[PDB]
Amino acid sequence: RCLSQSRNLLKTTDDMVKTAREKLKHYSCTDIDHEDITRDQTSTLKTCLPLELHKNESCTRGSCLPPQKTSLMMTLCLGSIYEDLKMYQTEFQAINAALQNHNHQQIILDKGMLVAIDELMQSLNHPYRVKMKLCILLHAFSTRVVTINRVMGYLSS
Amino acid sequence: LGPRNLSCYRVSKTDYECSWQYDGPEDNVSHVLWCCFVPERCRYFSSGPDRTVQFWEQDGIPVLSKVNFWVESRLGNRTMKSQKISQYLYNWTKTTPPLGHIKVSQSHRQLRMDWNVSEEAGAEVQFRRRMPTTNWTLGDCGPQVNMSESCLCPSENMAQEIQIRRRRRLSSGAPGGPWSDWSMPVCVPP
Amino acid sequence: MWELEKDVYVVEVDWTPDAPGETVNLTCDTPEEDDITWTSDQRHGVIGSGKTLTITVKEFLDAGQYTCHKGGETLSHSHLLLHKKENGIWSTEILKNFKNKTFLKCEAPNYSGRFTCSWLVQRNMDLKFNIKSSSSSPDSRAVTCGMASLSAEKVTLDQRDYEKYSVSCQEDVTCPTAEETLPIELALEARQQNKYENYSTSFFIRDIIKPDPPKNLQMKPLKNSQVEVSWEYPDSWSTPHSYFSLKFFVRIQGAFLVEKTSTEVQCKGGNVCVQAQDRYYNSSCSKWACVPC
Amino acid sequence: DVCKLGTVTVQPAPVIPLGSAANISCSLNPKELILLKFVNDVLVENLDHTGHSSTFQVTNLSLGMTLFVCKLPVPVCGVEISVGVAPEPPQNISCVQEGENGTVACSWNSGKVTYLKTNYTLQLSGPNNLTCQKQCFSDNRQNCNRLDLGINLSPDLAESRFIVRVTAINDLGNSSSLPHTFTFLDIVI
Ligand SMILES: *[C@@H]1O[C@H](CO)[C@@H](O[C@@H]2O[C@H](CO)[C@@H](O[C@@H]3O[C@H](CO)[C@@H](O)[C@H](O[C@H]4O[C@H](CO)[C@@H](O)[C@H](O)[C@@H]4O)[C@@H]3O)[C@H](O)[C@H]2NC(C)=O)[C@H](O)[C@H]1NC(C)=O
Ligand SMILES: *[C@@H]1O[C@H](CO)[C@@H](O)[C@H](O)[C@H]1NC(C)=O
Ligand SMILES: *[C@@H]1O[C@H](CO)[C@@H](O)[C@H](O)[C@H]1NC(C)=O
Ligand SMILES: *[C@@H]1O[C@H](CO)[C@@H](O)[C@H](O)[C@H]1NC(C)=O
Ligand SMILES: *[C@@H]1O[C@H](CO)[C@@H](O)[C@H](O)[C@H]1NC(C)=O
Repeated sequence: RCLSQSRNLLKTTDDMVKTAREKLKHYSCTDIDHEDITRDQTSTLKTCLPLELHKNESCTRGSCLPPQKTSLMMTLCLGSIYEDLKMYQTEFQAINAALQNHNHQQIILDKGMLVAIDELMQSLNHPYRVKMKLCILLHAFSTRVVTINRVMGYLSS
Repeated sequence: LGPRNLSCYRVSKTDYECSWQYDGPEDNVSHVLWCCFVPERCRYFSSGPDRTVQFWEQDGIPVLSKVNFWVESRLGNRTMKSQKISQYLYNWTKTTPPLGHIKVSQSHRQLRMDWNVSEEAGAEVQFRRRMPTTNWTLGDCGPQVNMSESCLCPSENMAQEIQIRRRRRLSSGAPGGPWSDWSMPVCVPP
Repeated sequence: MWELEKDVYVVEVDWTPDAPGETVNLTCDTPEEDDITWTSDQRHGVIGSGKTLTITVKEFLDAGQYTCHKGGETLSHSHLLLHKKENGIWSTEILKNFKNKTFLKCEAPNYSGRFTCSWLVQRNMDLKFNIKSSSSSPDSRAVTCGMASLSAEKVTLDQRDYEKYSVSCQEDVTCPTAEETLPIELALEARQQNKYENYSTSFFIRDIIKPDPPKNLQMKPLKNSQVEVSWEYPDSWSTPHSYFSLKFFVRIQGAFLVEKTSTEVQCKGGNVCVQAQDRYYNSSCSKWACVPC
Repeated sequence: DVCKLGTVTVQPAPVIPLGSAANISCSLNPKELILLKFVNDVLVENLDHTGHSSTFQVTNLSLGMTLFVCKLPVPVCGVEISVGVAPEPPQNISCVQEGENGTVACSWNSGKVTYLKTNYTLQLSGPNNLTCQKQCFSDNRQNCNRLDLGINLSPDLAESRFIVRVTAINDLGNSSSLPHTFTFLDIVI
């Protein structure tokens, strides 16, 4: 299922962030400066929770949700995950294009996580500023992919 | 005869202490000391036959102003007199022995000792060593960069027991307090 | 110089011997034509005249209880604490740092929103602690901390006993979220009978998780000198276990991790043991549970 | 943006010729200031209104690209500066053709390595109105000392002289060479 791709994405993200942790340690990665990319299509923080902790209602369609576990908030969860991944992939392609065009080789964005995002996409629908922006984007994407792994593991298993 | 060589000093950041060495027989002696200053106001502390007194910040004693100390011991119907000392107590600091377990490593005819200490100043380390058949031998260790400190000692064909201490020092090289007591003994085989 | 509570003021006194202290104007809160006398607990005799008194605070002798008296009665009382400042760095002497050079150690057993914050005092006379959520924004996450209580687990540091205080806190939200964004920030107001110290900390509830040991560790014999070690998820861990997952560590008495609740390995003739840890983050490991070979 | 607390600027340009001075202007948006220098990702030298905006001077900067970051603690913002030299004019430009009737390729000398991004333009020209031009990019990864004209030539020519030129362009200036001349009766080999 999509769970294996999700674990592969987690492993690749962990590998590339651990490499960036010494390669860009002096810029901002050493404080943490937790800022993310989206605040308004960020429905994942309110919908991507198991249907045992939803006490109150105050908190595309997808094609990888199993039919043994069909719900109403889960489709919104998967759609919001898709939209968040769309924003993340667009920003990562833009920053990769802006990063190869200069003469500094002190950072590499390996394509393993990019193709991992791409297959997760296809399964789910049928100067100096750039490197510190990359650091903060990674610091948000780590928690994002952990949340995605949690909800998809709950949904599948 | 009588109390002599009074020394009030600061054991820790929040605690202070005072000690004196008494000469003569001990049959019915009672040791009390008088603390005088200008707020005169001569408070007194009692400790019985013991020869050390412990207090701290909030005991109503001045630690930032000039303070006079003296001692009255007891003998029946007669008293014994002591000298007067006039000093401040905050910046006359007695430091601590080396912190916890120290690390000892052996090289060619040499022993290197390392530890971690919570003082950033360079304390003149003076150590002493003793093979368990004879008495002790003393020696200065040497300056070091200061966090962590290092000490060196020549080896011995038999085992030995070695102790080590510190004292606080100002930037002028002046002695900034009394000698700290020795740490726990360190045993090393040949 | 600020008002901690009603008729309780605290001043910032530099702990340099030659440096001068601060000037405090204290006024009894009831007007009378008769001159108002002032008394202190750290000093004897009448110290002030009139309804307003000026105090040159320099040391702990010039602090404590100040009372305004008229005739043969009192009118009001006002306390006065100190806050030591040394070389520009505020003192930290009531509490003792842990092994990792931190003062407040907070730990949570699961993702339920409740945790326990503990510290190590140095002396045990007249301590009045207070822990509260130091808010700095209208959207800051708020906790409702309880009363601090003594714990009988006297820890050993510097080969020396240190007595331990603990408090239980619980974060409350309108409806729970999927992840944590703004960290919990906490402030502690420690005081020792005249001395005031302020401590602070900030953490997430995901990097302080310390799970519980497995509850039913047993053992099945199998063929050719190879055995089976089975365990169970702790009952205090958050539910369901498919969404909150764990990775277990197994060591025979260097260890290998298992993601399933059952493993097979040959024994050496000693007690085999498992521990639990959160699968995703590098949270603190659990205490081991064991079963004899 | 990302450098939200303030900004850092350099004059006259981020690209500087070798052995010059540098000025760094660190300004802080409303609601002290020091400079930190990193050479090859190694911290090398540690450099009211004083906390609002300031300027710093750097003399005899290190060789190659380096980093200057402004510090309050939190990094307010930073900048990277590359130092190099203008390209030296080329030398010894020879052109050979491989095949019976094929394409000539030409070699030259790049001189000292420019230490920065640089490109070279090869221009072939000749009478009866014939010409061709292309580029080659020299950087830390790819080097340019050989190039292929990519144009097939004719065997009927035995009387004219053709011209090969090379120009060197980067952000620190331009450089050219001699418009060398060769004959098309002995290139073939
Ligand atoms: C942690 O401990 C520190 C002490 O180390 C503590 O900092 C102090 O906070 C108080 C109040 O938060 C500050 O007192 C204020 O100082 C300002 C500037 O001098 C004054 O303008 C304030 O005046 C108030 O009171 C007046 C009379 O009641 C009112 O008319 C006025 O409107 C204000 O309400 C007030 O005196 C104090 O200066 C600092 N100490 C410093 C900065 O050294 C801190 O609050 C503790 N808690 C936290 C969460 O940090
Ligand atoms: C301590 O402070 C007093 C105050 O003036 C000063 O005279 C003295 O030199 C200082 N140092 C020592 C070691 O007493
Ligand atoms: C002192 O502390 C350091 C912390 O980096 C530690 O690595 C070392 O083992 C400690 N002990 C020594 C130097 O004896
Ligand atoms: C830097 O600024 C100073 C004055 O602000 C000026 O004299 C100096 O020439 C400047 N440096 C350069 C390299 O222009
Ligand atoms: C080289 O650059 C200078 C800079 O002004 C310009 O004047 C000149 O025309 C340029 N020459 C060529 C051949 O590009």
